[PDB]
Amino acid sequence: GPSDMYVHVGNLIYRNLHLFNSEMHESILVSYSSDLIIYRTNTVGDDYIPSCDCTQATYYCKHKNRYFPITVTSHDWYEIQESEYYPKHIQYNLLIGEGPCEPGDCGGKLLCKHGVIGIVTAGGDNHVAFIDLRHFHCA
Ligand SMILES: [Zn+2]
Repeated sequence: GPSDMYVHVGNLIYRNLHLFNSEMHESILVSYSSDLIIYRTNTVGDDYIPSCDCTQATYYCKHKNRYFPITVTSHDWYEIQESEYYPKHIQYNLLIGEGPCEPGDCGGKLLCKHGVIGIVTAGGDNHVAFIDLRHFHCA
């Protein structure tokens, strides 16, 4: 659903590594540099990760409990200021754009007209960053 804070495609669940990492040894894929973890699940999800290059997007902002349109820009990597879960660091495979973000917002879905392309991973001042999931799926 629109409010689910993760992506569920077939039997794969995509989530923020910093909010998983507990059963990390049971996961199927981990990208430490991208705050991403993927694992097998027993139910089938209906999300779909496309392989487009869209920048016209929309995302779920948990603390506002609503969706916001957003224009995102790709970044192979980018500096990310310290937080409550990650200290100052460079993160990779990002999508950034302007919009609200507060602690607890990670996992929120970012979608383009084709499907889900990311999940919230970080928030700065007036900007929000997402993991570009298109980079972890075969076309
Ligand atoms: Zn698209």
